[PDB]
Amino acid sequence: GTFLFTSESVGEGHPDKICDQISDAVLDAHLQQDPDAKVACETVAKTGMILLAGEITSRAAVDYQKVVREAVKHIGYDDSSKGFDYKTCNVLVALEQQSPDIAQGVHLDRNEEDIGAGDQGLMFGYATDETEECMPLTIVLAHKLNAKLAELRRNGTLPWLRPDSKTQVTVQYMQDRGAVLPIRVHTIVISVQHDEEVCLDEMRDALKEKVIKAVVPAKYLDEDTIYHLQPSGRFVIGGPQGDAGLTGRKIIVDTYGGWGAHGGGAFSGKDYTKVDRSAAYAARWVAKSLVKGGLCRRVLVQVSYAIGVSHPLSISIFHYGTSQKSERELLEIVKKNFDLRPGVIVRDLDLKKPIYQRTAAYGHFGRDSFPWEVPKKLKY
Amino acid sequence: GTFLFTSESVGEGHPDKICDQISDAVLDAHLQQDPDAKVACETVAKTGMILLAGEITSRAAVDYQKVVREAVKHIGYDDSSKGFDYKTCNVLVALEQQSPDIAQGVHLDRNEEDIGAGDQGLMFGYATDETEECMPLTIVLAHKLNAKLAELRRNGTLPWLRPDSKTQVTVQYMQDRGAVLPIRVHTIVISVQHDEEVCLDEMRDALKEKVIKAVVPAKYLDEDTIYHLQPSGRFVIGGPQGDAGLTGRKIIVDTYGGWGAHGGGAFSGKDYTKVDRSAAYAARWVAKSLVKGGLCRRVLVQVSYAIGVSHPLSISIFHYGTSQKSERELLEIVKKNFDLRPGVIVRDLDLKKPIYQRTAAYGHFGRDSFPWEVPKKLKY
Ligand SMILES: C[S@@+](CC[C@H](N)C(=O)[O-])C[C@H]1O[C@@H](n2cnc3c(N)ncnc32)[C@H](O)[C@@H]1O
Ligand SMILES: C[S@@+](CC[C@H](N)C(=O)[O-])C[C@H]1O[C@@H](n2cnc3c(N)ncnc32)[C@H](O)[C@@H]1O
Ligand SMILES: Cc1cc(=O)n2nc(-c3ccccc3)c(-c3ccccc3)c2[nH]1
Ligand SMILES: Cc1cc(=O)n2nc(-c3ccccc3)c(-c3ccccc3)c2[nH]1
Ligand SMILES: [Cl-]
Ligand SMILES: [Cl-]
Repeated sequence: GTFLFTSESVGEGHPDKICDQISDAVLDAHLQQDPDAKVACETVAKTGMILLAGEITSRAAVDYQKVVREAVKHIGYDDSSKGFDYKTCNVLVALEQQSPDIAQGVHLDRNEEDIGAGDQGLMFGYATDETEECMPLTIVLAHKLNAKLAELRRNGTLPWLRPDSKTQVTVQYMQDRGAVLPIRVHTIVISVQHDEEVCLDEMRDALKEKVIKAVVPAKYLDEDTIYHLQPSGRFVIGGPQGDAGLTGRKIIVDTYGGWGAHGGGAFSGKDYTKVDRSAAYAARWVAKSLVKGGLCRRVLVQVSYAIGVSHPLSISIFHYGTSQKSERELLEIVKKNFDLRPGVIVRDLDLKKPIYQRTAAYGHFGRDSFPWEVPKKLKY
Repeated sequence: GTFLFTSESVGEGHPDKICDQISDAVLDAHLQQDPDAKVACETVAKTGMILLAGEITSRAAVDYQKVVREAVKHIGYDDSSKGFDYKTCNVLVALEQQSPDIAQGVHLDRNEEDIGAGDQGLMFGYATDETEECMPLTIVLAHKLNAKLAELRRNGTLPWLRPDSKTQVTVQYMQDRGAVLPIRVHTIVISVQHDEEVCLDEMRDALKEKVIKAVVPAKYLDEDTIYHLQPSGRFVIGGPQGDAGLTGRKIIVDTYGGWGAHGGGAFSGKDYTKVDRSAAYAARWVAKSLVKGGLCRRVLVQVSYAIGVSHPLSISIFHYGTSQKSERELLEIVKKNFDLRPGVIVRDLDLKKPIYQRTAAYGHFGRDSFPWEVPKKLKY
């Protein structure tokens, strides 16, 4: 009755994640001056280059050079020896206004609560009682391994570390009436960019003793656990120099690590009218509210929209057999307790607030008591 | 016992899809000259611009200007009046060699069958008996609606159409012992870029009569079906001018439309050593082989890899309760019948062949009898 499941995460200096963080730094900079900014900011990263491309209509006056370079500085790319330097990279901007055709169909001359969805699309929310924060253990552990690397880099105890990292965790689970119960960690992968002087053995020993053991409870690690630590053997070239980055290329890291489902939309760089983000956050909030409210142990919520239409076109609930109530009954509870129009989600989840850069590494869910992580008390 | 499920698709001129097609045109151009080319080609599109960014190590001599412009011509963006013109757009190139650190850890001095995975990651394959091609009806219909638009554009019967389109289909399903049975179409969305002269009523009438009715069987359409046709009211600005495009931003359209699961990796622009593509294709092949072999009605397969390691780190099977055999037994059948090392997948699925641009619109799965769509006869 057991099975394996694998999830991955990446660090703050992973090139795709750099782009997500820059896109959300730009969004936050606009929102600080104009809470109603319309933002659709993609970031592209390659050796020596950050390019911003997309559509922004905003009353803000934003210094893109400063916003980009400060985000890169925070990540830790501050010297040519590391492969990338915020002080001296190229920042290119190809930003236009939002299409007037979109604007007129979505939000122009519309009451805020009745704004249309900014696009069509589908979105999912997921929650699992296997951890207190209602997230899959595989992805929680993967994120925490990347966060530990950044901590040990920033505090100087492993000064050979660089910002670009990836981790991957495979857990053996037991089925339990539709819920899932973690048993043990089967395999861990860690790859992290490093300086030219440190040797493989020093790195592998540190990754096991100072990273894995500082993150993963010993009860999950045993004589059979497989470790792939610096499996490529050499990772000196990294960041955008090693691999181009783009916004919205870590959408599974951003969400549930392969569990649940995904509708395809990226989060970073987008204001609340883009339901790819706001409705996914709302669907997480619904799912977590159902689990924390004791109605389910595990649940998947789908919603979908049409551009220009406020109310979702469809709402669906799948409880994996982990509720006494039928999925039909849960759907009625959701419809009674939640209003998933984007112009209402924005009020419930406070989505004009410039907190987005904080969401753009280590997953958008399961951390920090963001509004979508605070369950709603359900009436039924 | 019924539920709704929604999937979307996009057309050939959708800006993200333009990028996927260009990335795969570049891959094919390299493979035509060098079957062992190492390609990681991202494309970015905005008003007037195609940018190629990434890493290519290849013996080919490729004229990027010609390859990009011919791909855009094929899509149909051939005039400033349409918002984009292959003849006169900017093509910018920021392509470097593959990182030598990656190369040495993945493929340098390695027997081809024993090449390492080109990255870590997780990948899923899915199949459902609800259609002959073993794909979800929601996404099949969504793709076919986009293909119908392109057909009517290219044959001149709706000459106001432009290449950028999106569609979305919501189907009401019945559960059936873990399998799913489509009942009816609940809602259809179509948005398509159009010329300045055609009016909304002419467009909505054509979309219903000449597009939907030519694609969706009447048995699925009834008095309750909801139609959102040109719901934004105006879509003259389109293509990259309306919305930036990037490679790998339609990964759910490329796969299963929200059904099954996704590991996060993009397909387009990548040679066979990038398991994001090859192992997802192999996992589809496994899933479809299990369904066509009569072992399951519906199945999800996960695999995962570490950079530099040939064999998958994990393999998992979930049959939704649609097999008499346990998931454990199915996993043993898979392990006996398939070798999911990338250096073996390449031989089984013929992944050096330059057929990739054909995969880059209308989904990678369920069409055209590609090798991953031809089931393997299973021995057990
Ligand atoms: C392996 S690269 C993707 C393939 C790459 N584009 C190529 O040209 O082969 C994906 C990610 O792996 C990590 N990476 C880069 N160089 C690496 C190395 N030498 N060893 C291990 N991981 C590496 C970085 O996080 C990078 O963003
Ligand atoms: C709605 S746009 C995403 C939001 C956009 N970036 C913005 O600035 O608001 C996403 C896709 O919708 C389609 N689209 C563009 N303009 C549209 C319009 N006026 N009406 C409907 N769909 C449109 C195109 O396929 C485009 O790639
Ligand atoms: C026995 C059993 C009970 C169960 O409820 N589930 N759910 C999922 C699942 C579904 C979608 C996304 C991620 C996980 C799976 C599964 C396990 C291994 C590989 C693939 C899927 C599963 N396997
Ligand atoms: C009753 C029933 C039986 C069943 O086997 N499934 N599977 C899925 C599913 C799981 C992952 C991805 C896509 C679909 C769902 C479902 C339905 C509506 C919304 C969300 C999920 C479902 N609902
Ligand atoms: Cl990556
Ligand atoms: Cl889109």
